[PDB]
Amino acid sequence: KFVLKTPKGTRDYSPRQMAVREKVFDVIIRCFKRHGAEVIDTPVFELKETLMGKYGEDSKLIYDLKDQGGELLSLRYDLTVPFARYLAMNKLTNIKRYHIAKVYRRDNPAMTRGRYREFYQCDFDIAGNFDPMIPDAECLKIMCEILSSLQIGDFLVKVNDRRILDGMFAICGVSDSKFRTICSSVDKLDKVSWEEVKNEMVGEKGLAPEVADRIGDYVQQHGGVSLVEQLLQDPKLSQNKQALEGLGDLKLLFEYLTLFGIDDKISFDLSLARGLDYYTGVIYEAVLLQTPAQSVAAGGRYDGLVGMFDPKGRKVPCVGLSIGVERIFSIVEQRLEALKIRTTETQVLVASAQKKLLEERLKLVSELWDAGIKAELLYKKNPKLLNQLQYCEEAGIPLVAIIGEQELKDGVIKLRSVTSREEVDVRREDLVEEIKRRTGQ
Amino acid sequence: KFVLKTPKGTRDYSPRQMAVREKVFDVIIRCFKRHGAEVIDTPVFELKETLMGKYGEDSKLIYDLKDQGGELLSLRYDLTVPFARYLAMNKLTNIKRYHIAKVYRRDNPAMTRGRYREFYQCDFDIAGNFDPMIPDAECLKIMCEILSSLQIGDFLVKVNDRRILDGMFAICGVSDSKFRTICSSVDKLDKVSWEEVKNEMVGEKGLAPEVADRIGDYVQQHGGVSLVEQLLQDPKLSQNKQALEGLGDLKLLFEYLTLFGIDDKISFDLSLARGLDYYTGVIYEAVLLQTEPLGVGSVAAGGRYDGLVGMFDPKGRKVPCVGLSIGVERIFSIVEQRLEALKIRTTETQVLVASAQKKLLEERLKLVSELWDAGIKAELLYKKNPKLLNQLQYCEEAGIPLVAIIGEQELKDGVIKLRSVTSREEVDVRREDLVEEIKRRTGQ
Ligand SMILES: N[C@@H](Cc1c[nH]c[nH+]1)C(=O)O
Ligand SMILES: N[C@@H](Cc1c[nH]c[nH+]1)C(=O)O
Repeated sequence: KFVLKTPKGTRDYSPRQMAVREKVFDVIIRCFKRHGAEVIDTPVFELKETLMGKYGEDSKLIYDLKDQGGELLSLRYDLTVPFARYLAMNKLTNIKRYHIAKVYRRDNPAMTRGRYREFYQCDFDIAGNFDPMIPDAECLKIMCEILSSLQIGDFLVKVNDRRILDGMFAICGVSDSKFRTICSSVDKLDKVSWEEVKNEMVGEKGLAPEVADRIGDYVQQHGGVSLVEQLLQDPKLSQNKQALEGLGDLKLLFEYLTLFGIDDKISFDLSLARGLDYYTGVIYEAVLLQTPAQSVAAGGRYDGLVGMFDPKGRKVPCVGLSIGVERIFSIVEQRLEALKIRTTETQVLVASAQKKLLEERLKLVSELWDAGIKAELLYKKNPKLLNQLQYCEEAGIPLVAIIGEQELKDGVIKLRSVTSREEVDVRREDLVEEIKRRTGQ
Repeated sequence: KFVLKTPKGTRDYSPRQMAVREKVFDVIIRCFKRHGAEVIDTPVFELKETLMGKYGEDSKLIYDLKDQGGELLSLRYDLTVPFARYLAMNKLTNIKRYHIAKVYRRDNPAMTRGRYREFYQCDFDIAGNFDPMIPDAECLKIMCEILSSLQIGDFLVKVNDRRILDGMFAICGVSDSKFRTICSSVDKLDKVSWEEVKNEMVGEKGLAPEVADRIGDYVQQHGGVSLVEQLLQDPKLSQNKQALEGLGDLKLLFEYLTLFGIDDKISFDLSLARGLDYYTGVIYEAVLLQTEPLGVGSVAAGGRYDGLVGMFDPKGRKVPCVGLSIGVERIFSIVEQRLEALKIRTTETQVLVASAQKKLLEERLKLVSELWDAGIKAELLYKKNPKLLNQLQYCEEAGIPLVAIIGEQELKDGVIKLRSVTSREEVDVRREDLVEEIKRRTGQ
């Protein structure tokens, strides 16, 4: 019952999958850099106490390391808490960073295909005291740039504010003590019925039926900027100062989103409440829409988190986003299967048909390596030429440099195109340039 | 008091440290690709049983995950054992891959500076049944290409074979019982004197003086190919078949190393024995030399390990493998110290959209978004009415070369004042031309 296997909910990345990974990360990183972000990295684990008391009910899904006599450690559940720890530890107030790394969650979803316990997040976060809603709006612009550039079909970004959500709960009659647990039930509305949620709130979490009904009247609503204006003219909700400020900030957000040319991509949705306790202002999730045949990014503002870490409680406003690339890898692979990607970049194979020429091949391949050319040879004393061409056909190697007794005497090499099969004599001094000229370089 | 802290022996990477990291990895990866390697990645943990019984006495330094009801898991101690597992699980016999990732070891060294429990390894490994010593020789070529290209001073690569080493103890009269404990004492010769080791073998590990002396006659020796020929003509050692084969393979190795133009960088050193149990043929460590040069400590290592995939395969089928790993943690310090000797940026922003007047935030957001859409790397200060002086100071510190200044009159006229942060010269530029003009000034 030892079996060769990766741990439950984790996968290797094959060369083919790594090719796709690099392509997706390249689009994402090009965008993060375009917005002037620094990059950092943190250890894979933190102290156990670092991650406790931050996430909410999801804290039950953290991987702990064994108590081996030393410190109690835990694998990072996301990149944001480590970011807040980095800020506080270094006493920083202002930084704009991106971070691309794996995170660790003991999930148990119904779909067990793919990497559901160890998966990459691509984060971008702006920390600092700035004027209202500008960095918030930029985060939404970054999401839309990226999702558009990846070309993974049409998408929509749902938006809300935790102040609106919690103020709406107050008007409906939810006590302040239940804001987190009721907000948690509303987060399930993307997977379950309203009836199933309503029953959870009444039967299990102890709400009254009447107030759950009232929550439904708001939660079902979604639209654009006109909905914000509507709710500002709402008689009941306008009397809540908390909600009033959140709505006022979303009004400002939509002004900036329009100037960024992405107001058409945003849905103000009152059912959106994120899964994590630390959000204080805006929150958002992007979802892919279906074209006829048949969440991919998320984030928000979290102004309290660095304060929990600072010795003297000093706060540092932060807003950010994270892109879930695991779904995207499947989609991008399916696009390429629809249109043969290589997993090496070898430009040439040094080869020979005759015997007793391994030494000369090693000389030549090394010469090429020293000139920066991507070169290989078969690890054989006297390989057959047919096998050498087959190795190239399968790898996608475009050229073969063939050595023979006579060619060494003459100071040339036979250069054959793997795809056309045409062969040309090339002077050994010219070989490097000729290879570069043929392979894009 | 709650303590803000990274776990013992681990560090963050600052933006500045990441810039250095990218520079080093870029040299390394350019070389791995040049040799036609595929790339893979594996999870950070394996099953606990995957890593047990492979490394030797070092197995006592593995990080285990908590038993939380499910499987027993462990953080990877290196990249080679996961590689062997990848091969066996997928039933592969032939693959040439590189892998750059962090590894996890509960070390306790005297020096506590830096990342000593979580650190990167850059591995390259060739698996397959091939003709003798060709892939082995290529691994050594890769080490020398890389260490030269990083420009971290002069270096030397020590080389040996486990068959030579184990055959040599036998002729000196060490019982098969003690091969592991005596091999462990000889591994200390890169840090301590021969006398101190000899005293450890005699007094503490119970060896006879006469046989420890005999071990010294071999172990103290190091040189190039002539030493290999010397030992082949050795009357005692030539009678050991195991050692004879290892010497024969090193003879062949030096022939190929010469053709690769790196025979001058290799020292056949009999005092070299690596720390891991799984090596079967050649083994090697690279060490930086000081400015005979002495020897500062090791920066790359590897060898041939023909038994490891066999331990994983259900039916015991072996897959010969040879490889190397580059320890980049020492290299980061050296490369940083080189740059301190000669101001590296941590962003690539080409331009800051700016204004000196008030009521122009809207127009700045329009412009910066225009630029983003044209692929230009652009920023603005998150301020309604920022001061121009502060905007120029933000650029000076960040290394941003250009500032695009908007004013009421400039919008009317359809132009932008473009100012160079480093020269301080300002030119009017038509708004249509702005993207091209920025590109033309900041490369391409
Ligand atoms: N860390 C959050 C996303 C986020 C990034 N920045 C702010 N929020 C998550 O894991 O879903
Ligand atoms: N895994 C070895 C190095 C190695 C790579 N390939 C063969 N050996 C180490 O960490 O020391």
